[PDB]
Amino acid sequence: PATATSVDLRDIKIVKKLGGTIDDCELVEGLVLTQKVSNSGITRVEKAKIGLIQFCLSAPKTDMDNQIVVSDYAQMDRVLREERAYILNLVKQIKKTG
Amino acid sequence: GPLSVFGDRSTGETIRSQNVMAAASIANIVKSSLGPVGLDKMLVDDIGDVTITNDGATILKLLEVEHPAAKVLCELADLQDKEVGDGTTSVVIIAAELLKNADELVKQKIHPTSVISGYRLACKEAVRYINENLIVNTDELGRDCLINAAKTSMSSKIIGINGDFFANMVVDAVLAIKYTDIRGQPRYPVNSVNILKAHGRSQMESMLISGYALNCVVGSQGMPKRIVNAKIACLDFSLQKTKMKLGVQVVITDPEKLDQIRQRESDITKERIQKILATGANVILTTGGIDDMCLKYFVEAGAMAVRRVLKRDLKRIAKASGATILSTLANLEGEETFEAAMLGQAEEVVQERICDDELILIKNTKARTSASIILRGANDFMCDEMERSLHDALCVVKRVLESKSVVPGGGAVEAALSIYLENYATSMGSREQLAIAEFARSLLVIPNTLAVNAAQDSTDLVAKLRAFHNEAQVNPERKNLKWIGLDLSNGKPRDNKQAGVFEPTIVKVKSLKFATEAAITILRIDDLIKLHPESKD
Amino acid sequence: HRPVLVLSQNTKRESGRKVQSGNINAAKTIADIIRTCLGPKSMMKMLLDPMGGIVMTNDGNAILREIQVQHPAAKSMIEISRTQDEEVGDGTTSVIILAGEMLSVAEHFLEQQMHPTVVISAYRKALDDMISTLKKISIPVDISDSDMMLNIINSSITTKAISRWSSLACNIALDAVKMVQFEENGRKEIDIKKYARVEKIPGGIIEDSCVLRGVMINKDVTHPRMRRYIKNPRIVLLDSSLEYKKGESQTDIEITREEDFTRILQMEEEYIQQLCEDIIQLKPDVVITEKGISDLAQHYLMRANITAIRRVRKTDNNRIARACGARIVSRPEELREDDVGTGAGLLEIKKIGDEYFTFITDCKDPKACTILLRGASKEILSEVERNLQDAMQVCRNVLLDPQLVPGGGASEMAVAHALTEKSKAMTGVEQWPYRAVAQALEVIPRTLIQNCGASTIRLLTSLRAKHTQENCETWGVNGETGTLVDMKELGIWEPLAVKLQTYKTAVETAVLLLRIDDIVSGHKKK
Amino acid sequence: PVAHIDQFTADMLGSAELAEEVNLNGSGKLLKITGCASPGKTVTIVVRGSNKLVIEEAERSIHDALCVIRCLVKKRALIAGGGAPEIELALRLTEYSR
Ligand SMILES: Nc1ncnc2c1ncn2[C@@H]1O[C@H](COP(=O)(O)OP(=O)(O)O)[C@@H](O)[C@H]1O
Ligand SMILES: Nc1ncnc2c1ncn2[C@@H]1O[C@H](COP(=O)(O)OP(=O)(O)O)[C@@H](O)[C@H]1O
Ligand SMILES: [Mg+2]
Repeated sequence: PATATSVDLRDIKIVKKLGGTIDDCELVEGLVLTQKVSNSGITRVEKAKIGLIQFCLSAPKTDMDNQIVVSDYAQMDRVLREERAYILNLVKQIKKTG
Repeated sequence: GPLSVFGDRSTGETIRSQNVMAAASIANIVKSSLGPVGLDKMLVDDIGDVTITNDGATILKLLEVEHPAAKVLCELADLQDKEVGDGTTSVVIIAAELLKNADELVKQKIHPTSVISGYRLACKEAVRYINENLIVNTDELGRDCLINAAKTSMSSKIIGINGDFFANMVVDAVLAIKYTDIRGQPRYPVNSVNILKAHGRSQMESMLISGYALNCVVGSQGMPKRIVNAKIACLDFSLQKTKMKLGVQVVITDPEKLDQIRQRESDITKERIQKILATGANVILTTGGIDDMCLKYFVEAGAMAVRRVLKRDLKRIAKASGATILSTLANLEGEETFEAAMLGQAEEVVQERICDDELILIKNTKARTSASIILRGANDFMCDEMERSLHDALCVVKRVLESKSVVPGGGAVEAALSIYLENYATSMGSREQLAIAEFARSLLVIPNTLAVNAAQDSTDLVAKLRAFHNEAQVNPERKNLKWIGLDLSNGKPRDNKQAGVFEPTIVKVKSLKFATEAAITILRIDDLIKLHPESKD
Repeated sequence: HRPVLVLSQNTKRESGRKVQSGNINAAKTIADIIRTCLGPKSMMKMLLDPMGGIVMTNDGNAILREIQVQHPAAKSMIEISRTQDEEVGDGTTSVIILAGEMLSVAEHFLEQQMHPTVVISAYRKALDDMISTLKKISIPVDISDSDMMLNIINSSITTKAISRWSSLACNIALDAVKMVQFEENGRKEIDIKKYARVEKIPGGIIEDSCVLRGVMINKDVTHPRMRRYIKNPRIVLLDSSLEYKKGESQTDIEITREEDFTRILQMEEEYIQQLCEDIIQLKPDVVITEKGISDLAQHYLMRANITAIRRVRKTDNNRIARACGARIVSRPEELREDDVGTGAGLLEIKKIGDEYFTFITDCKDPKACTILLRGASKEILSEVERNLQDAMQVCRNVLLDPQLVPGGGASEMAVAHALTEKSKAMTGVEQWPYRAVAQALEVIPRTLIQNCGASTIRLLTSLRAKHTQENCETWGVNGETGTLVDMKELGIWEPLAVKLQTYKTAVETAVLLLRIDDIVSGHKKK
Repeated sequence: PVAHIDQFTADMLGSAELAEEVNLNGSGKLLKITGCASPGKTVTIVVRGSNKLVIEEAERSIHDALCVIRCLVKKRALIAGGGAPEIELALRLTEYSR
């Protein structure tokens, strides 16, 4: 206040959840998400650092049509083991950030 | 001239009288299934399925409704299962009688906002009075509080025997799944108890399996169905042939390299099955699929392999046996390591006979000592009733162990609140005192329904019930008459402290909060507009 | 057209005395259907199926499964007989008559302004006293004796249609359970449904029916050059195919040279010969698989003198794996010496009525057998198959619980006098419904004299006087003649697991149907 | 918003004193981030209820309450309510009509 004469109500998200009474309403200033946690073995972390990732942590694929040619006995081993080494470099890039 | 809407409009006291008859149409159904003298019903579908139940949530969920005031009371019973779990015939009768007595007030030209504000002064005072007039926590009674609170929930159902067979199995099940949390929270997750059904012997042969009871078969009939000192390997990936993905195709240019690729689909598959079996693992649980080629490696090595188990059942086994739920290969660019130190443990994995089916049991799990209950009934209609009655009994002991506070059941709470709120309405009552006075008469329908279903005296037993509760509030001579209830087998007021009729505190606190809040929304339908159904345009 | 402002549309509501006394008449109606199918003087009941078949039987379970009822309490009594059929063998018709009689005396107390919870609380106290009475009048059985086990199974098939061939059907059902009694680890199990297959062939006489020491299937040899009579074969069981199929991938071969297309057609023949060379390293005689066998695999097994069967079922492969002691493998290059079915006896491809049957019999110690039924037609062979299933399960209950109860009315009268003497110390409002449970047990000796045409007044007065003394206590009703003969001289004995399951299910059927005071019908679901 | 894994650094991360999945007793569970360094001009309101019809009315009543304070930012002036300015508009315009 005392700097602007306009206010957008789209900066106030309203989450509707069934349960309890109207006295159980909360004014948490942080982020409230309705999605689930996969995997849900932890579900709690203090001093957390949150990062928004728009990259897809999956198998390597391009916008163009991409195919894998397998014409050898040991070439099937070079497909599965290199896909595990691809995403491991993505997880260790995420883990070493903090 | 008038409104040109294509639907239907009804104003005045027409909808104000229709919402009360819509709420009384639901309450008159479930009034015959309340208390130890309550009786079950039959729910027959159009396809021929018969459901015999007496719980207030299972009846109103399967019953079709049309009125908008009827869907409020039906969804009110669904909220009682998640919040409390046994409090789901008593909320519907109170919330409908809250509208019946408020309809008599608005016919006296009393404004409904004074009835809404009058109900909030009586609902908040009822929670204030019940939290200052409790007897004792779970330290004095000990284990007698958990058994007597369990038998009160079973009295309205098919497992209400005179003995303590079903009562001791529920207390021993919740006490074996004590899962601690941070900041000193001894949580009791009652959803981890696998409740199974089997049409077998009588109800006195219900086994209390200390461990877990998996509802699956072994599959191949060449595996040992009993493994002593077993090591459970919990994993979630399909043990089938190595099928390439969509982005990978096999384009061969040499005919000599054809058969080496065809054998590679089974060699990579059997390479995983030999490194998970050489570490001493005897029991393998899989949520995916184990095809007929991979079943040979368990028959040859003498191991048990269970395929197509549920994902909700694998988490209850791996947490109770110390196993790690593994989905793929891992541990820092390793080829095949499997982290063999993280295998589960079990004393005995034995497939017993469950009357012409196969059922796998795990004994004590060596890590957490969980519990699972296998129910035994006459037919499938009793087994569906025994499952619903046991699940409501597990929710009673959960709230007592979490919130160490119990209230006397059998109409003892509703008798004390019927007289305290009449004195509360006289002190600070100027114009909203008539709504607080009708809040006390609406709460009296819970001991009134116990006298109707028992075919006892109605206007004399409840009149003798509130005679003891009136002397406990106006005569401070330590009369200790706050625990006076009803003996429906005899027809006289009894003391619920010595009789062992105990109910949790939040089975009546959350019941009075949900029924008062539901009565406010149905009290504001003075105008109602119903549009025509838009189906064929 | 304005809609009608209703609530709970197109459904019914019914409460009060029309539901409490309405479920009793639905239970009395089913008990009057199979009332003429309890004693040894019973008659068959011809039924008609919606598929076009005919079920001519007198067993209480097979009759109620062919009846489609619309009453909701009538659907509960059909599931009671299905529970008694899976737990024990000959525990069917007795529960439906007893649950109808326990509800017949329960309708009397509902008219006396008594609450239904008082009758159920008296039924549960009476149920706990019927279990303790049967355990006092029981008798230990020597399961090692052969002639003692023949008298138990003969008592269960005297009611059924195989009582005429009682000397043959008792030896078949006794040898069927004792062969499939397999114990690998420290757990005894008897599987008489997955391993004791009862196959029926139309033709011949019933006196030539016998339990084979091994298995049999309706399968011919794959090639006429293969042998149809091997003395001591080495049977190897397979699970995968002996053909060349497409892999589980997107395999595609680009053929640019001239020698490439002829090489792939030669590599398909060398792949079949590689897996055919891996199965002849153990020198077998009979190769049995579940999938197809190509003609290239039939050629290599022909000159190696190997008889191959093509499309044996998966349930038949699990049954022959217990008889010959073989291992069902699914990889021809992973065969071992333990996976070979040694110890198998004579193998012969016989023909019974213009159709070949593969016989694998004369085994040393088989853990699975096949009962060969031969009769007039498929109508009466379904009766003997349903009676042998009631004859093998009553032998399974003795091998797991060797205690006998004196049947033929002596079991019900020994407890009805025990409930009468114990009711003298009740002194309450539950005393009179406690007496009605002892009177409801009288319907089992009532049925044995109503089927043979004897008097129900002069006999029940003398039978009730025989149980006044504590010495004899085992006098029942002889259904053959119609007089009172002691069951120690006749030989009619029922197992403990049959009589305990009969009383536990008939009481809890009355427990469920007495707490029903409302019925809602007319709603839909998903 | 991090799109590529090569630009995923510690400067594009957030901060949270507690990021946990609050296991509710009603309709499932949600996330709740409590506390963050340099909080923005956003907030989240969690609305409860006993029925699904009360939450829809409580959502509209909260929006009718936030819009009242929204009018005070644009015009910092208020009048007496409860039929107060309608009488003054009825008496002053009657004298204006004369
Ligand atoms: N032994 C008893 N004596 C008197 N009243 C009892 C006894 N046992 C149970 N009740 C009453 O029966 C009622 C059963 O309520 P119930 O239908 O289980 O509620 P919900 O539908 O919420 O589970 C309780 O309110 C309790 O007061
Ligand atoms: N020779 C006999 N004398 C007297 N009673 C007999 C004789 N044979 C059979 N019974 C009686 O006939 C009854 C037949 O019961 P059954 O219908 O076979 O039961 P289930 O339906 O469980 O198989 C038995 O309870 C037995 O007491
Ligand atoms: Mg019989």
